[PDB]
Amino acid sequence: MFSIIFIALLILLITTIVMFLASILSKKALIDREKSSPFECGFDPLPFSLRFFLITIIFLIFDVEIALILPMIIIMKYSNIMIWTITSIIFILILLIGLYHEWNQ
Amino acid sequence: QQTLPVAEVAQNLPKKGYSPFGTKQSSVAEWSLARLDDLLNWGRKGSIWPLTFGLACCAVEMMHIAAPRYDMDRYGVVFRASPRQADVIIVAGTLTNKMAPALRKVYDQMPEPRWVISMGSCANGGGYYHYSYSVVRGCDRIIPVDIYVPGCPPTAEALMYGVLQLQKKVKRMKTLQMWYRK
Amino acid sequence: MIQLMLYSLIITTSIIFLNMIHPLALGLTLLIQTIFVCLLTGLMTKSFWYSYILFLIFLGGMLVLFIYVTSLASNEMFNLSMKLTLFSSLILIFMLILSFIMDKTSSSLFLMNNDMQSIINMNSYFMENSLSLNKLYNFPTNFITILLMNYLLITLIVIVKITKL
Amino acid sequence: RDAFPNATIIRPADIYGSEDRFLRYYAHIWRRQFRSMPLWHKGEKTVKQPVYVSDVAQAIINAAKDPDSAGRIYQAVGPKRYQLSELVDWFHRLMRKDQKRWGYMRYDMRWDPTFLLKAKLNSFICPGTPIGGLHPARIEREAVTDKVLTGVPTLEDLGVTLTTMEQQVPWELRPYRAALYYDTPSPPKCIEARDELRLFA
Amino acid sequence: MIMILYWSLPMILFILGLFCFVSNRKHLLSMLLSLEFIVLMLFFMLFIYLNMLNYESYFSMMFLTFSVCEGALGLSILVSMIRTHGNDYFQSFSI
Amino acid sequence: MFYMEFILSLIGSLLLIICVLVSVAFLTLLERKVLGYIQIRKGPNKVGLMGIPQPFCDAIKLFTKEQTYPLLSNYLSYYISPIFSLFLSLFVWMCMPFFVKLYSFNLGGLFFLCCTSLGVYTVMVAGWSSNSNYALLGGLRAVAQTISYEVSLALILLSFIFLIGSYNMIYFFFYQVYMWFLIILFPMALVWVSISLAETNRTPFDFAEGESELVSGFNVEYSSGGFALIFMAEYASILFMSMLFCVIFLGCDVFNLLFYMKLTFISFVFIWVRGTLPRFRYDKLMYLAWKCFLSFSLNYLLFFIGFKILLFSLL
Ligand code: SF4
Repeated sequence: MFSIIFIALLILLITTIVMFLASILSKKALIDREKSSPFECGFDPLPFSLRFFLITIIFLIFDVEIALILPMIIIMKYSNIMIWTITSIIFILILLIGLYHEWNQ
Repeated sequence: QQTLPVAEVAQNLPKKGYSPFGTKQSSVAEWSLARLDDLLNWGRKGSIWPLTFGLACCAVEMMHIAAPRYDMDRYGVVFRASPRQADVIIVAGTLTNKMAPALRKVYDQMPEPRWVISMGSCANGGGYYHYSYSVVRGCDRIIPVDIYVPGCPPTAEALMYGVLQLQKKVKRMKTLQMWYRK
Repeated sequence: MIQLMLYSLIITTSIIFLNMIHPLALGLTLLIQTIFVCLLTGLMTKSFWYSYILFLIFLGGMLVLFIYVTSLASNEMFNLSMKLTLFSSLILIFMLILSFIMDKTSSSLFLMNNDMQSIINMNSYFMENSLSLNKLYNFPTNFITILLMNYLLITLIVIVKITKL
Repeated sequence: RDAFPNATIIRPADIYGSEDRFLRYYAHIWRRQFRSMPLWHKGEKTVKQPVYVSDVAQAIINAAKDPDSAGRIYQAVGPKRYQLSELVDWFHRLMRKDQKRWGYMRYDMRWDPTFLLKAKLNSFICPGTPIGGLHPARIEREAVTDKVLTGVPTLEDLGVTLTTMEQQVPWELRPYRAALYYDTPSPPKCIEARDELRLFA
Repeated sequence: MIMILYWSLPMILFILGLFCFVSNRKHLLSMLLSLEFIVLMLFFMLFIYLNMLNYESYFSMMFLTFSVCEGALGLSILVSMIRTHGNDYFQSFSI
Repeated sequence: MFYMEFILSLIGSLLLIICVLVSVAFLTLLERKVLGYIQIRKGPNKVGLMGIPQPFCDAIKLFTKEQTYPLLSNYLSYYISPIFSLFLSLFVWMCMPFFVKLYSFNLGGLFFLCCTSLGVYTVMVAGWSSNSNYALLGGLRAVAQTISYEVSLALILLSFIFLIGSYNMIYFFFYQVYMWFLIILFPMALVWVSISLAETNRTPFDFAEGESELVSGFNVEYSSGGFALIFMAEYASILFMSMLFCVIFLGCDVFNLLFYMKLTFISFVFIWVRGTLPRFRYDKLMYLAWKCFLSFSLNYLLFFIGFKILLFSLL
């Protein structure tokens, strides 16, 4: 993992050096009032959305749920088979029943 | 004009070469800046990205250089919708009085170097609505124009001839030599 | 040594987290703190499973809600100060040279890694991330993870009711 | 004037506007030093009378059209005198730098050799124009106060109405404003003749 | 001693995050972000505890599930005042 | 600990980064060329010889143009998105299955899910700091589709990990010594193509970063080097998805030249679906990511739970 830190810091250093040299190599012109303006098509110029927030919340709940589906590949050769099967079938079946119930309602 | 050279005369003429400056520079620093400017102009003329600015009928011919017969993509030319990512704006259509601040703002948000192609008689000189109450008399009063393509709907060979003339202008750009002489 | 570097980075990001006030900037400080916390909890452990779990759950899974809410909360940009950057760099170089002049054997953690264990340890040779995750899927502790999945579904039911949709 | 005898000499004091070397030079990051602007004698000693670029362009045209301006020196200065400290504080009030979380501080330039070392290194390493115009000639120009000469004509003799500073400058410094921290500006005080004589005593 | 050299830093940063949680110079979003900062420090200290034991590190995703549900609960409490208190309630320095 | 391991790991990682970047440039050339041949028209030509240095013409132009900003006062947050985007696109390649050892990633799928979970973060800072309503809309739409198929991608790769029995990417090689996984996982092949064109913004999932409904989603204010780094990061994501399709479904075959021929073929397939399909909608893409692909993921995960239990009794 210590080599991963060194190579990630080297990628970050190389990208910042490339962008700094690109900013030096960029052609410096006179800065303007209208050039700095945010682009709206043509003529010059959002509230909170709850639907996207519950999309993020559904993503979070399913992400923490996936983080419990993640370990059981390793445990299948090192656990009780009946307990592992009962928990896996119950886990994915309650997930499917909840998904279908939230679809129907 | 000049008479184009007869082949008896032109066989005695040497080859022009790629560089408009020539390789006969005196100083080694001047020669190095000349070749760096040649490489920079080759990179700039090797890919100009025009902006999707189609105001009126001329733009129906503008898509006809996108079309498979003429094929602008093998000239470095590919359309970009955002004005930041684009090099060129092709004024292809009729600039009106309500269209003037939109065109000026879109041109001002474009980053420099900025070459402008006026496509069609409404773009340069006003054209067929030159005496109208709500048509700007050419776009040269608002946006500074480098290439002016003449035809009312320019054929697409003539628009691409304007594109090649813009590429010859970009190849003739002198920046580092001017910096050495500034 | 690199554990002390992560100590210094967490101290520096925590004091700049205390200093700043812009909400997306605190969100950025949290997302760059979570990486160092993940690595530093990876230094004590046998294998990097729980650092990955904390990574997907906290940073990529949960804090994107915080980044979205703090992005739509603040209209303005960051006011970057070179004074705070210089102070953070000065305390960072001071704490790295303090870790240079300090014995790293006494400052290392007593928690055993996978290679810090005994060679005659039978359980370490079997399978990476096997015996630690075993009690999740065995009797009688499987009822907790069944209750956890039910808890996450019930959490979603709570969240739909309280936001009123 | 030795070569061309009938040559009109307009003498601008310091010209402000958009894309200038005055407001952009006092608006740049490279001019400041850790959110604090160094000024010579804290900006209190020097009194400057800046002029707009449209006013001096109208003065150039009014000298070109009217042929009584042959060989006459025209002092191109603004309507009112201001000292540099009040000008810089008014500029930072316009850019919303007056908030307490920004940490605006005005201090003496002669105590800070690091700023002059930075200006010399900026004049060294830049191949083209230096960034922000922080050459030492601009430093000595901001050190020199604007002195008008009596008996020598001013642009009001050329028939141009000089634009006041408070009308034009907030429009120039409107895009230069900082982002507001998550936690109208006052106009600056002009310096009269007797107050300038008291300050220079 | 053992407390001074080992696990002293999560205590200090936990008290710093607690003081950022309750200071009157901050706002509600800063309270929630400092709350997840002390969640991260709690994970750090809990993992230092759980790694004295060999194979009980599986509890780390239980506390993670509960505290992440707490964080989503706090965000959904805080954004439920958008349609009632307006969009300016995030800058409130007092409750 | 032996220092030539560190030296050769550093040399191999830097050589991988350099070859990935030049392959990104030639992938932009390949996409502009054969994407033209999707229609009747020709690809790039007339620059250099037969259009080969056209991406270098792009690189000289994009590194010279004026670095414009969405606002004039404070724009350091505008810089940090292409840096982290190219950093993640060059950092995700460290979990490639190398048979000669470069990094012993025993958990490579989790590393891939981590870098994909930062993809939402770099596109969110891309959207917000560009100060435009089009930029915020494109950033929110890209974050929406990428977290919508993040859960689906995690479940699909989680179903694939049940086949090899571990999280080690090189274990895809030993279970493909007799046949490829394209035979056994062909609906998973179509679903994985729909996944890999969703995390990386391509034409079938292009409501995030299209030129029709928005002018550009989050590259609208990015130009003159930042757009170059973003473009290189996105094409490196395309190259990574082509490699990851070629490891899981097609046999890993890391040494053989046929593996890299198949990687170029899956890049050709990515440009082939670039020219064919239209673009989905927001409502239909929420229908696709959370109902159809999620139901298929959980169902066929149940199928491999039953199959891995059935083979465990027989073996
Ligand atoms: S110049 Fe002619 S073809 Fe073009 S917009 Fe005008 S009328 Fe139409």
